[PDB]
Amino acid sequence: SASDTVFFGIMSGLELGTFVPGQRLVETDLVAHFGVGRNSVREALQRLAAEGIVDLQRHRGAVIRRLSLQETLDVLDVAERMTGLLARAATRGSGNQPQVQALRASVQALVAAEKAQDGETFSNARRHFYRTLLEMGDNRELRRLFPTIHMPIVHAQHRLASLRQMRLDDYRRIATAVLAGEPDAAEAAGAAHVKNVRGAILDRQ
Repeated sequence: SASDTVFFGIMSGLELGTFVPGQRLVETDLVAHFGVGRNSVREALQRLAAEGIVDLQRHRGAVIRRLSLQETLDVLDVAERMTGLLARAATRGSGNQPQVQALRASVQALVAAEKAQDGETFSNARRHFYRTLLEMGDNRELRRLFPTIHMPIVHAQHRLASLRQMRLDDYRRIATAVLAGEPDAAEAAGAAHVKNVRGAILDRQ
């Protein structure tokens, strides 16, 4: 839908660095930028407010949220458990050859992007990795919570681009645990990643 292109565009842009925490969004700027109409912007903004990404303002506008430290830690608390469950559930597809091939391919692309120090392609291969994990588990409840898992504000505000070496290793451990098919070790590997992110953020303080 036209609404989706703004909804996912702002979330991907936050990760890519084209939108930032604290940014003021103007309805007409979003219409011109995404090439969609007012109703679709409004709807996308409503959905983004629903997900905790923006605060709606007067005159059809919005501000991308910045989180306090406590708010970040609270988000990571949920992301830890939900990423854990994403990996855990994906073990249901460990014998599905095409999905395994997709998962292995997504990992190769992460490794190549990390080496080339390319934030854009790394972010895109990251998204692909997560989506493959999602398709593998086929958990309808995770599908509906999926955006939380990505932590777009945390990514941006806490400069997760600078933690790419650690994150890649984490994603490799997730893949390896998922593909081995054992749910408990998969869950632990998914949760491990978020624990590392929390550790890095707290270490700066």
